[PDB]
Amino acid sequence: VVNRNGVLETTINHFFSRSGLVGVVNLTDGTGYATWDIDIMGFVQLRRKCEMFTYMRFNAEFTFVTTTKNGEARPYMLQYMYVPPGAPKPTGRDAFQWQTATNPSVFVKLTDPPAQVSVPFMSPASAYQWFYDGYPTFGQHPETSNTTYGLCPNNMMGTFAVRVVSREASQLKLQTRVYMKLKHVRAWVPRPIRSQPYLLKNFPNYDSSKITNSARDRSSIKQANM
Amino acid sequence: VVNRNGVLETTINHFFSRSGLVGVVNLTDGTGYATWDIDIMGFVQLRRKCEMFTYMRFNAEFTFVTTTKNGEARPYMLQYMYVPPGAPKPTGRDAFQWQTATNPSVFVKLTDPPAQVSVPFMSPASAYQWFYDGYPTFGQHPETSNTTYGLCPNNMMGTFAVRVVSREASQLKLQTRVYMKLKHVRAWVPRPIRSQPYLLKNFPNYDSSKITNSARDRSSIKQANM
Amino acid sequence: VETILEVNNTTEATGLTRLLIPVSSQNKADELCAAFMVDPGRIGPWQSTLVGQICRYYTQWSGSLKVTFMFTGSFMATGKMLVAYSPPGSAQPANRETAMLGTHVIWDFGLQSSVSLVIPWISNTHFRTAKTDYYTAGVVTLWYQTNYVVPPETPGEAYIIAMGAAQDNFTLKICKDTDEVTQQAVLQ
Amino acid sequence: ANIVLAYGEWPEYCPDTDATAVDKPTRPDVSVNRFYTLDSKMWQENSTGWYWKFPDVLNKTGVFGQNAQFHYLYRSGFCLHVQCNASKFHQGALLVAVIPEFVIAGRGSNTKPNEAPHPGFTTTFPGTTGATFHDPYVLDSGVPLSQALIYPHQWINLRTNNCATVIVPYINAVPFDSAINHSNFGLIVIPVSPLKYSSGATTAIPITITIAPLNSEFGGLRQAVSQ
Amino acid sequence: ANIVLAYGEWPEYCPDTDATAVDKPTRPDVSVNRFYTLDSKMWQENSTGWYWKFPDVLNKTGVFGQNAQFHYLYRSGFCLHVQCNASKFHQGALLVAVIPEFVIAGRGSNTKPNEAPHPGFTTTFPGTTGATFHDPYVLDSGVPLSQALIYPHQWINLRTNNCATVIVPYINAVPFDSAINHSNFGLIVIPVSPLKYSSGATTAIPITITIAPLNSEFGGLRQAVSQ
Repeated sequence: VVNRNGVLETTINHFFSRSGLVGVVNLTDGTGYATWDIDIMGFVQLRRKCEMFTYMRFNAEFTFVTTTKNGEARPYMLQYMYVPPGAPKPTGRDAFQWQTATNPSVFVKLTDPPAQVSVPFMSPASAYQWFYDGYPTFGQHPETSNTTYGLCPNNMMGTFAVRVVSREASQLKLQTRVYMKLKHVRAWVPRPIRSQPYLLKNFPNYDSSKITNSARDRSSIKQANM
Repeated sequence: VVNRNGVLETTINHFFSRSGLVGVVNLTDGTGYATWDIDIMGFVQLRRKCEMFTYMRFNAEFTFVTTTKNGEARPYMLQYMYVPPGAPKPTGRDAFQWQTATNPSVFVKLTDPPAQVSVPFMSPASAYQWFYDGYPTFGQHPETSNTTYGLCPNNMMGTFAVRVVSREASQLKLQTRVYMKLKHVRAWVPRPIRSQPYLLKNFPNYDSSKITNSARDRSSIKQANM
Repeated sequence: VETILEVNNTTEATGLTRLLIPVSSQNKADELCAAFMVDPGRIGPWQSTLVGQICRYYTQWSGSLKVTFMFTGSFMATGKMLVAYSPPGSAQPANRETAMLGTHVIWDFGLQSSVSLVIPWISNTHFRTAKTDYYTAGVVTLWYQTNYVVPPETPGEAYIIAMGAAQDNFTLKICKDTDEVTQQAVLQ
Repeated sequence: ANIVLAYGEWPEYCPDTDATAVDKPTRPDVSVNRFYTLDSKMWQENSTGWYWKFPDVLNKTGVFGQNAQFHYLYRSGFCLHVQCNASKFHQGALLVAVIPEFVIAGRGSNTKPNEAPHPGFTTTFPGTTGATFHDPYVLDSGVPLSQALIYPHQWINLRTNNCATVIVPYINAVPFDSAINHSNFGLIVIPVSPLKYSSGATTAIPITITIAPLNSEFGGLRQAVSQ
Repeated sequence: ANIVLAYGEWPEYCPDTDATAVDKPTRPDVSVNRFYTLDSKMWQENSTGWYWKFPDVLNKTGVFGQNAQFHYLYRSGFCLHVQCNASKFHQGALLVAVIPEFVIAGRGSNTKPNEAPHPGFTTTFPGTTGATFHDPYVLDSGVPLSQALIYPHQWINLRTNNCATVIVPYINAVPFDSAINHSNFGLIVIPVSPLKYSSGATTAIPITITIAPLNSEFGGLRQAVSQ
């Protein structure tokens, strides 16, 4: 029929290249610092999209949007530090970890536009995989309180610390939201898209006592209501 | 006479390429979010210009100008989300819709310049049409309370939601004005320009008990006053 | 990729039986077996398929569709069926005489177990919106063309599995957040 | 007089590169492409005008009607011929015009859309008999009559001619459409100059409409539905 | 099995040099050239057979029916498909045959034509439901069944096949004909070998007919008459 409709929107890169909420970090500055374990299966909207495939390799872009409880934007200085695995974790608002000499950091004001950085593919394996069928250790693997059955140690990427650069306590209750965008993406082994509600961040558990049907019920098979 | 006067100003693109008031959205943040159904026949100045033609195809540019009741510009963060048809509508200031992972969004401060984005031609038909003579359904079409006689389902383009990105209630009364500019325009089937006052946003109704004359009255046909 | 439809999406069926359409011997002739809507983003059987789930991520869709029917019974049972797609304009057809005026396939059982019905994309606009009246594409119905005939010492009931998919000319337009996830807190 | 070609374009079949639905359409082309005559209207001294919404006037007459209510998609152009004759001592003038997407407006002063008046179905889709104008001056839609010369149109001036013919192609935003749900255009006949004569002249002046649907295409065959 | 081409000839449009009426005929050709399914018949242990007179079975269904009762002259060929299936433990045989000019004979012993019995209209022109045979042995016409193999025919032997298909051209002494007044041929289905099975086997055996009118021509357009 000489069809000219357009199929470019259906590619993986255009499907995955849009920022989405990944993390929320709460700071009291009453401790003086907050930390967050980088793990992006905490929110369901990005999790459902990412778990349609078994293997995924991509670069990322992280944006940080920080506000207060009331929403004001008073001018303060904040330090964002990325602490890779192994490196010491900051212990106070003035500890020796905050003089970052090899670690990357971003100094940003609360009145500034949201901060934005680029991150490469950082896995010791060849791709990030969300499903790892096995244990990361030779052992006995007890049959009651199992855990460690879906660790995938190839996915552990360190922590994110945030502090208020100040002489003393600033008495500021802050909330920073971390938005991630996928760039230069490749994917392998598509899987069924989850139908059951999520329960845990790191496990695929579902409520067996309450299973939801994948299609809404209708009165009879001879109607066309549902 | 060798006339060199210039006619470029009279083209459709130069006639239609100027921002105009399209929408006004009021937020109380006392709910915590506001929504607006995208429909641009709510204000008469752009409506009269757009209804001089039957069919119109164009791209658009949307600008958002947000202020308070007194007019102050205190620094807060706002999220603008576009929710296409079918997608869930946000239910609270902290609901799961606001972690936009496939939907487009703009985070903007009240102290920032007005936000500005570009929008393509998004209709399932080949052009937007303001006059649709018929009903979008096979049925009985009752003769008393009719409605649905000018739906034009090819023109339904989703909603716009706005919220204050904050930990809790910010107690801010906001008003955001949406200005639209037409770009890369084409038009078909010119029509008479409306003479009667407008009454409804989606219907062409007019007051039959009070019809206004298209020309102002003068005393006699032999004078030249009016 | 072809994927099973939950056609038996009623209250009585739970578990795997929601994917099985029963077929037995009739004695009233020209009887109706099944019917369902052909909109992939609509609630109903298509909700259980992959193409439906992906179409729920977009605002507009276009192109033709395919439904394959696979008969499961003994080697000795046989029969014929009429599988009919009807474009919009009226309620679901009430008899096979009305249903056969649309697009249809007559399918007999044999060595080949499955048949294919192509829904051919008869629309007026280049795109359709997944419930965003002026859309919905018609209804698919499944009727007994002759009967279900079996010899003695053989079960009188069998099943049919339906499997839905897109086609070469299928395409989608305008990405959006789906409506099949729910958020209440932050751990899930 | 002459013949008006609306927008200077002849009707045609929907070509390649412009079609969306994929199936072979039907073209009867002799039993649908012919002239149909409606029952006439009595032009009187205070008649306001009449209109016909066109992909429903023929929706119940002949092989065209049977095809229209059997198929789900339709597309064609039209030829319109209005006739009215009087003696050489009669005087008057009629404007005959074709309005694409002629949406009829409700007549009332209610500003809340929930309880605002709306035309009934018959007033919107009159069928074969048409409807009469309530307010010809505002074209029953809130727009002036004087500018209806922007539409393709003709005049029947009783001292000049007695026929008006317009050839019109298919106007729509989609290549095919439903003929039961959408009326592509309306035809309006209005006496802007009243009819006058003297005693002894005939007082029964009729106005008749004859139409021909050129280049008819139908598709999406199913059962017959007409509502 | 195979497909029978009646007399080894495909259907076709009426050519030049063979036409008499001078006007352009209509050819819908997609909305009339399609498959129509009738309601089925219950084959029982003592069924005698059924028949359908063909340019009236489709005379009231669909766009074909509308064209037939709007136009005065008709001409087309047909494709006939009879379906009946049973298990591998059933046995029987059906003869399916096409009889051109199948004139039904009255059954009685009156030698004076004035008061001789005659079939009623429905028995001659059954419509969509058909009629059952009173005397299959004499073909309800005084001629033997055994020689009906001279006509184009097929067998449905339950141990061999379950379908019978005949492609038949237009047979007449005139190029065009009236479809309301003349039935060009009839289709007969008769169980010469009775249906047998054992306990536990299905007792409901249906027989279904599906037809396609290839190469349809109509002419002489006027109002719609069906009787």
